[PDB]
Amino acid sequence: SRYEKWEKIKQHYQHWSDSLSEEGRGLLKKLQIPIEPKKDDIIHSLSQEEKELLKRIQIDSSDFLSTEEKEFLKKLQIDIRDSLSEEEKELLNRIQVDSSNPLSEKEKEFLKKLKLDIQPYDINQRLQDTGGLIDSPSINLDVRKQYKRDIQNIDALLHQSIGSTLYNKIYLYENMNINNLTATLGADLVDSTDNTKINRGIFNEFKKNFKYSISSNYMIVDINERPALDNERLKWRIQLSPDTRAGYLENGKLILQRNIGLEIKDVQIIKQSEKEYIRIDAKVVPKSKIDTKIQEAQLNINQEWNKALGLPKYTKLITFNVHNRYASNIVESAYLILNEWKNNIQSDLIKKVTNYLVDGNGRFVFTDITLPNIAEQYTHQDEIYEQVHSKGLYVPESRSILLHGPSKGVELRNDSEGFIHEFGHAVDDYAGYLLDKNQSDLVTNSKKFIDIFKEEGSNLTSYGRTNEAEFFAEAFRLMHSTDHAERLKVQKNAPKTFQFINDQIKFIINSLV
Ligand SMILES: [Zn+2]
Repeated sequence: SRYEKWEKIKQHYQHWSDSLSEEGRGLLKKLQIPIEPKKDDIIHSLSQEEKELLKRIQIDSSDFLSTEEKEFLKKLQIDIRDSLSEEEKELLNRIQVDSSNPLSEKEKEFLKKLKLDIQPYDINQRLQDTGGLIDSPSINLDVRKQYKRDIQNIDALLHQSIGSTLYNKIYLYENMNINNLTATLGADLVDSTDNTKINRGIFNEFKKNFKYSISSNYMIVDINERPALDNERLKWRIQLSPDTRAGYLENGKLILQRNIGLEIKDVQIIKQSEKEYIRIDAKVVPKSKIDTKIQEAQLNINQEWNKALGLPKYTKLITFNVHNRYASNIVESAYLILNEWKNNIQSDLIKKVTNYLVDGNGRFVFTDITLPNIAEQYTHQDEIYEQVHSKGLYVPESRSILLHGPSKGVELRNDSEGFIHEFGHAVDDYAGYLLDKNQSDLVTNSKKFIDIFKEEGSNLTSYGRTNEAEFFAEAFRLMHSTDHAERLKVQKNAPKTFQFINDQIKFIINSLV
């Protein structure tokens, strides 16, 4: 009985629930229902020029904002635009679809600082974005301190374990949007023509490396399984351990303590009401047990690649910064990503550049927390307005490549292409450094490449138009694609770029040691 199960769990927590202070309850509600920014107040604080700018800006052309930030800005844009006449509005929509032109400098610098003013107060999101590393300097300090306060108080509210009677007598459930874990597989996991069906091949991709999971925020789970909504194709079924701490929430839910591990027991395609879903069976285990598995994998992948790249065995090159629900896939796909990397790029280029990165204590960081909360970025990027979220990043100050697993890259088939793009930036860096080690600049800042960008910059991908550095990186990525057609387009549509990049590669490989 669904209702008896509910009643029995509610009874187990009944004293706890009765004992909550009003401030205790408020905190639990805030956790569940985040506090949104006030659009009207945001808009009122803009100058007339800024309002204009915001009316006509192409938000999805941004390459530094998170999904959440982008979604809020679009809503903000609707309000600002809803006094304009219909033609204006129709034109503004018609122009956005038929062209993805890059943002102007004016547009970009405006969005970068506006970023500071559009953050919701969202405790569970803050924990997921930071993987529990809540002191990370990616938001206002005073807001940071409130989060820490709230989170410490929630931890202290959640002191009562599910206990040895209930733990093996109940399942709990969580419906999940697949994009939350993999935006990349998400785009295809549903059958293209029959969306009552799951793509069997993508399903295998999703399942094959899904062995463990981490929850860094507070899971809100259903006592009784709820029929899936629109965006929900993942249906978790979870077994707690006797010492898992939790609290009861109204309408038959538990909130679980943060920092738990999950071992994946089974992943199956199931049918509910003539539609296909993915059942995930998981068991709660100590997070420490999963962190041990991650650290062992980090040790192994470094040993393997230090040997392959001829680095000292102790070299710390590859880092797993892993804290969220698709953990094991971040870890395992790193192996595949670096395989493709070595497959598609000349061995001497890879060795020369990687040694340069190692020489500056650089890293390959594979992570499922957002890039502003990665130290290899934020320790050199103090200004939140200069902090970037995206699929990947190269940070010259730390000689580090960062790769964010859960998100999906603009016009990138997979994570391997995203890594190779970022490696393009490292090549750009090393090439420029070999020109002048003292005042070390990027080779894409040389006047020659600037001249080449002005001619061929619009001849490859839409994202390549953004600027010299991105153009070089895109050109570099396409020149080393598994697809011969893509290598050929560069040679044919951007022959000076093609030649310039091959020359730099020779210059790099031929520099003496
Ligand atoms: Zn880039």
